[PDB]
Amino acid sequence: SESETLNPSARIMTFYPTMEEFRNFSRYIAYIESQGAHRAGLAKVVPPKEWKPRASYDDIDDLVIPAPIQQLVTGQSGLFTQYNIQKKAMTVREFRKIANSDKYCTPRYSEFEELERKYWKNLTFNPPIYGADVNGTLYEKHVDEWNIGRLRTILDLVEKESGITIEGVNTPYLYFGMWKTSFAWHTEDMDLYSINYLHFGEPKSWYSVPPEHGKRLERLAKGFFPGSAQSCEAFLRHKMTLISPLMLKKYGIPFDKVTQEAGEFMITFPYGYHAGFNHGFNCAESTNFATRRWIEYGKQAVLCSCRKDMVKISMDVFVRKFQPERYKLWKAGKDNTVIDHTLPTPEAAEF
Ligand SMILES: O=C(O)c1ccc(O)c2ncc(N3CCNCC3)cc12
Ligand code: NI
Ligand SMILES: [Zn+2]
Repeated sequence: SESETLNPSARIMTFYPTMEEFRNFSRYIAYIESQGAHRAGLAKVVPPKEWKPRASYDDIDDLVIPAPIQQLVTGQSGLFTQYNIQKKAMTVREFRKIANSDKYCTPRYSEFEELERKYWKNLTFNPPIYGADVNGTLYEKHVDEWNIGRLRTILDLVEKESGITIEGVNTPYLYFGMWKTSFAWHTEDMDLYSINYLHFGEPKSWYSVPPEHGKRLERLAKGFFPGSAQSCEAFLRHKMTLISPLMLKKYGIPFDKVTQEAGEFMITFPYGYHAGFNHGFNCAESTNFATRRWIEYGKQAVLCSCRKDMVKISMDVFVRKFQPERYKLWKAGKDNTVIDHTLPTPEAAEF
C-alpha cells in the first residue's frame, strides 16, 4: 500500500548519490527501491563526479574480442528476429576502426528521436558487428565502490557453496558496441538484477517494461511469434526478439525509454523486460546480482525449455538460508507464494 504509493507511474528514475551514499552498494539498491525505482524495471544511477573506476582507457587497444558477432536482423512492421553470426577474433583496435569507418559509423542527426527513428528504419540493413560477452573487467584493482568484479551481494552464495561460476552472471562481461548493435527484449537469467556501467563512448539507449506489466509483454510476444512460443516456454530468453516502441504503443504495453551516457550506471530489476541499442563505438561492463527480494523471483523464474547451456541456478541454498520456514513446503512443491512486484527488498527497512 505504501509501496504502491511510491513511483506509481512506474517511470524510469535517475539518482545522484553523494560519495557517502555511493560506498555501500547493497544499501543503495535498497534505498532506490525504497523510492520505487524498481517499479520501472530499470533505473539510472549517476555516480559522484569525483569517482572514476579506471585512470585511463588508452591501454586497451590490444585487448582481444574472442568472438565478435555480426547481427543479422530480419522482419518488418516493428517486429524482428536477430540472428547471430560469429566472426573471427579481433582486437579492440581493429573493432574501433571498423566501428568508426564510413561503412559502420553513426549517422548524423539533431534530436535523439531522429536517431531512434533511423535505428528502427535501418536495423535490418548493413548488419553491424557487436563485440559482446568479452570475459573481463576494466575496473582498477583498488576501486571499492560499485566494483562490478565484486559487488558482494548474496548472489555470491552460488560460487561460495558450489564453486560454480557462470560467465557474465556472477562474473563480468565487457561489450564493445557500434552504431546500431542491439540487445533484444528479455529479463535477466533467473530473473536476477543486473548492473551496467558504460565506461566510454557514444550512448546506449534502453527500453523497459514495468515488471508489474511483464506478463502483458509476454502475451503480446506469444501472439506475434506463435511458432517460437510453441517450441519454448520462455523464447524471449533466446534474446533474439526485437519489438519497436511504436508496436508496444499500438498494443497498449506500458514502457519507458532512457538513454545512458558514458560514466553512467543502469540497474535492471528482477522481471524487468528491457531492450535497446548502441549509438556508436562504446564500451559497457555488466554482471548480475541479487537481493533478498530476488529469491522468490528465482524460485518462480520461467526458464528456457529447449536449449542446453541455458542458465539455471539451484535455489536450494537461498531458500534454506533465507526462507527456512518455507523450505519443506517448497521442496514438496506446495509453496504458493505470490510475488508483489511493487514491494521493495526487505533490506530497505532502515529507509
Ligand atoms: O548489449 C547490451 O548492452 C545489453 C544491455 C543490457 C542487457 O541486459 C543485456 N543482456 C544481454 C546482452 N547480450 C549481448 C549478446 N550476447 C548475449 C548477452 C546484452 C545486454
Ligand atoms: Ni541481459
Ligand atoms: Zn528456449
